[PDB]
Amino acid sequence: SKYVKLNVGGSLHYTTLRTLTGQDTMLKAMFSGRVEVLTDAGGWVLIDRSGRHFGTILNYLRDGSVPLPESTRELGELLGEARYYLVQGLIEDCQLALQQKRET
Ligand SMILES: [Cl-]
Repeated sequence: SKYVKLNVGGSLHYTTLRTLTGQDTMLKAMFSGRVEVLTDAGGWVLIDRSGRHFGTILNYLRDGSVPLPESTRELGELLGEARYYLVQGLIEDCQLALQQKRET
């Protein structure tokens, strides 16, 4: 029940530590002391990424699955972040959803 507050490109998020370390992701690396992380005076963990889909990322780490968006752009936007945070399961789902739109 240890909590964490993240500032993802101006997007403010509150989440638990277990969620951030529940899967083998780059976020798990941050909150286990394997990579240098920057924090402001407010105690917010700063991340230089768009937080547009970050809530969706947290849902995947938390629940293990999430309903994906419909448009090819948003799937692309989500896929980009899933790749940045190294969330293997979500990247695959986004890839399958994208190839399904290509058919056709
Ligand atoms: Cl579309």
